[PDB]
Amino acid sequence: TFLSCSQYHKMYRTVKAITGRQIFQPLHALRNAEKVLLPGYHPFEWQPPLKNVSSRTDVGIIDGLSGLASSVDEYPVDTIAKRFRYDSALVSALMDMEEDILEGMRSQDLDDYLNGPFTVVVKESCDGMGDVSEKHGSGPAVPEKAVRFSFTVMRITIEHGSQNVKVFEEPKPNSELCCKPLCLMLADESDHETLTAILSPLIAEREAMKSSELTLEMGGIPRTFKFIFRGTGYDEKLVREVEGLEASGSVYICTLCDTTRLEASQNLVFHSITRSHAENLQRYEVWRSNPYHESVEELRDRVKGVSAKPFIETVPSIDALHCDIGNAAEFYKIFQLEIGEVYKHPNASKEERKRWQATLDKHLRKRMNLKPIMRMNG
Amino acid sequence: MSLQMVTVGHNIALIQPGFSLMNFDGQVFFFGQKGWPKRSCPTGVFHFDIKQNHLKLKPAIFSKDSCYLPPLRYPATCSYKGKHQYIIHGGKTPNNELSDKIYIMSVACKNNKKVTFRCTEKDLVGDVPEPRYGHSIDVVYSRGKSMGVLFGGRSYMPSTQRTTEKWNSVADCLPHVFLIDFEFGCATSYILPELQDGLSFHVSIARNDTVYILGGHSLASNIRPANLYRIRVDLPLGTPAVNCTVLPGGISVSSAILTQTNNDEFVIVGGYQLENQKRMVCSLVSLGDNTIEISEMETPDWTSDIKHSKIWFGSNMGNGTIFLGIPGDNKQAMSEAFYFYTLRCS
Ligand SMILES: [Ca+2]
Ligand SMILES: [Zn+2]
Repeated sequence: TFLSCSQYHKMYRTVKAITGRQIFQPLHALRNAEKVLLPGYHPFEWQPPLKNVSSRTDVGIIDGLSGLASSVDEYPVDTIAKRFRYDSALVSALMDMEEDILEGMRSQDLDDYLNGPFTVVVKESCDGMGDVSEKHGSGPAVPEKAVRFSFTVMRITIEHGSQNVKVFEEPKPNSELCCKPLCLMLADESDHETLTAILSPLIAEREAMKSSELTLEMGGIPRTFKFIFRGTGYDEKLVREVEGLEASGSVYICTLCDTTRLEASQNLVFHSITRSHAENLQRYEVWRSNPYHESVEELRDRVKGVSAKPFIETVPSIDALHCDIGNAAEFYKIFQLEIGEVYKHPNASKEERKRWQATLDKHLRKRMNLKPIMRMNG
Repeated sequence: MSLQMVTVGHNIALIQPGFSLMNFDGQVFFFGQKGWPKRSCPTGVFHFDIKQNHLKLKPAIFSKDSCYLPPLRYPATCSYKGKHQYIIHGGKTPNNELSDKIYIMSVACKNNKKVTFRCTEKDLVGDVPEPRYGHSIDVVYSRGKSMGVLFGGRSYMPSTQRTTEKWNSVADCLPHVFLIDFEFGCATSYILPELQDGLSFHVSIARNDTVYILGGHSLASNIRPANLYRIRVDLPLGTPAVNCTVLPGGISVSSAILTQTNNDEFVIVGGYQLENQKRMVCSLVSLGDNTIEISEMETPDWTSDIKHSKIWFGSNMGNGTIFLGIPGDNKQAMSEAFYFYTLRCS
């Protein structure tokens, strides 16, 4: 309910004074029950122990900068960043839904006291959300951005007997109440150096915990977890940048296949997916090394437009929100085009166009009452 | 002592602390841009000329056989004058890794002021130095041959003590001295008893058979010792021999900028004295055939910005010319990214 820590105190003391018996707990007893849900409260052990990852079990909110030496003699870095670890966050994310996975185990006709090799499916996402500041001093022209790296649990599955069963599935995945934050920072989403400097430890932990098992008591008896990480919640610009392709204005378009727009526009629909992450990496390698002693203009074509070192293993797939918005604005422009009937008389100038837009917007506001907007919303 | 203000072209946002300025036969080039090489310029290296205080960072092109190299942000560069070429080592790639290759770069063709570089990836064999940054490399002649002396700087923790709670922490490297043979790129380590602390961001001069190492930040103790060291070297028929000496007349500065004002005489400019005390006074280093000294010169005039800013950076241009940058306040009417100045001595 977005209350404060003093307004709540107001409510608490007034209720307790009016009706004698207390109905809301004090603040200290609220914090003591807060601790049992934040990450880094429970024992858990890896098998085998994760290389490069510490063994402690009492790490809370770690400084995101990862002990980055920042002295004037070195690169000037000023952003702020906070994070959890990755295991200490997955542990808590599982142990809060303990009851909701046990209930599924019951409903699916399974002996509750089971400790099979559970497998979690975790969707990873990231998207800059700039313009977060405020002109508290009433002085304008001062922007700032931010970045949040967050994940989600989406399916918990055990292999009972001959096949697997969906012990848990997510009701409404892409909503705002079932995606858990993992780190956040104040840096422009394109400040590549700072971005990598902050997001490298997360990928370190993520690649570490991909060939191990987590043993952890789950409602009494101990159980064993293993994970799968699919990184999908990346818009177009991020997946274009961090995976190491030329920017969106390239002749190369599809983040999944290697075709130029002047070629997909002709071979309409017969493609596949042929741009993985390891292929991307070895292709950047053959770029950097240039073993064939060939010029740039054909080397770029040989390496299908890779010019940087990708540092995040991300699976490729179309986004939904931005795809629908793009299609919408797309055929809105085709409407505005069909006002001028340019198919009959082509090549009009950029004043007939503004007139067409004004006529369309006014007619729509008169007929369907669709308000005028510059930045289209879903 | 001729400070001069400078204005810049449109793509000012390719200037980042820790670039490199390679001076090829009068022409000068800028290397180590910010962010990976955009599609406007696939090589990330520019012809960097300046007329009437307006500079035009133009794209450069490579050869048919060069090794397209990432933009390093704090490498070790030296002027291998044996044709004229440049040696680059290590540095810190955009994705915050650390390289460990040698990059030998020269000009394959410059016709009608249309340059064309070529660079090669020379690899070290033997007791190779670990990948690190901020270190220094110099080339030195003796008995008609030459060798590259390398003094290490700082680097990441070794590949065992990497933990993701201090994953981006750095420590100095063991103060060895690495002798590198460029004819075959072979590496030989050497231990010397006169040097104790690990040194970073120091200044390395090469008097044709003897290298002088001055200044430097000692991370192991967060102090900047005034210990200047002379290093004599000789390569006999077999394995070479190295010797160190300590001489008086020290100075305490870190991340200083060197240039050659006169033959056998250099000037050194403001790096940093303390982490809160910048360096406003410059020092003339009087080299010599066998002895050297360091005096304080007439503090070339600054402005409100430089004397008021918190940091600075830059490098030399080669012909007795320094390029410096300044952050520039942001709590104003949306000031530019950086401001700039050019220092001359004539
Ligand atoms: Ca976005
Ligand atoms: Zn496609």
